[PDB]
Amino acid sequence: DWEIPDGQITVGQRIGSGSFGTVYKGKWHGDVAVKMLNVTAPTPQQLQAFKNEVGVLRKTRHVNILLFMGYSTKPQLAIVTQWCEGSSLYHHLHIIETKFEMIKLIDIARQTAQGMDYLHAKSIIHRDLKSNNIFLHEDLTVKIGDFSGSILWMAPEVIRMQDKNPYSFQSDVYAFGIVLYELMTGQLPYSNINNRDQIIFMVGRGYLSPDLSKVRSNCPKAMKRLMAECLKKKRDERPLFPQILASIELLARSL
Ligand SMILES: CC(C)(C)c1nc(-c2cccc(NS(=O)(=O)c3c(F)cccc3F)c2F)c(-c2ccnc(N)n2)s1
Ligand SMILES: [Cl-]
Repeated sequence: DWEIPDGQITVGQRIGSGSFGTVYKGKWHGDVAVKMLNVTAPTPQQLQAFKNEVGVLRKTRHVNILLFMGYSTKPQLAIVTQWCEGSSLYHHLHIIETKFEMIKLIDIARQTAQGMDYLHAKSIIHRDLKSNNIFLHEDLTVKIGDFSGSILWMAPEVIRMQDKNPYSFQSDVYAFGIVLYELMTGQLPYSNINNRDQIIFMVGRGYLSPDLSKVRSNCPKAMKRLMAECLKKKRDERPLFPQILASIELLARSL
């Protein structure tokens, strides 16, 4: 049903690529983002794999999740989504250095906690959550998307990854903790470790978790506790997003 005829899609300039596909700004009844997959003439085992991915994205309707809009097969395999007018959270924290007040910081965390709560409720695991995947639409509304190398958000257990299935709900919770670290400190974790291979090594064996003493003076005390609980070493000792969301939903009212 969601099959959009291509000729309507005016493909524009290239935005870039990440963990999935190559992204372009486009037009389809207004501004849209167009994610090319670079698959020419799909084999039935690729068309079904494409429809399996579409089937997962189709299952998301939430104001904090990036709005899936359609998909094309001719001339190329592509996914059309809403266009976010703004900049990523990573961009605001480590590129622009935007002066967010604490009210705004906790707000961004709350919207992300709801989107993650929605995703987990629909049994969807992000697997690559990070501040670059938190798009601040109109510098107000969080839009989560972009479902190699980006280890600062990887949990310890994702370093095994050869026995069973290491990506879990708890692994998404850990990545959310790192986003909280960025929000409350203004920095990426492990600022003084100038070599990735040792970060991978340390976090993997577990002798390394971010320094919760870089947090800004006005960081709430419950936020400190929540960060520590999300960044706990063992999978099973991390809180689910229903508890995370509820904890933040109390902090915003106190603030
Ligand atoms: C810079 C980087 C990281 C390469 C980007 N990828 C997308 C992008 C574009 C389209 C889809 C998805 N994510 S997705 O493919 O996994 C997805 C859907 F295709 C549909 C619904 C939800 C969803 F997460 C994206 F991350 C970006 C993007 C998305 C929306 N608006 C803007 N301005 N940029 S940016
Ligand atoms: Cl539908």
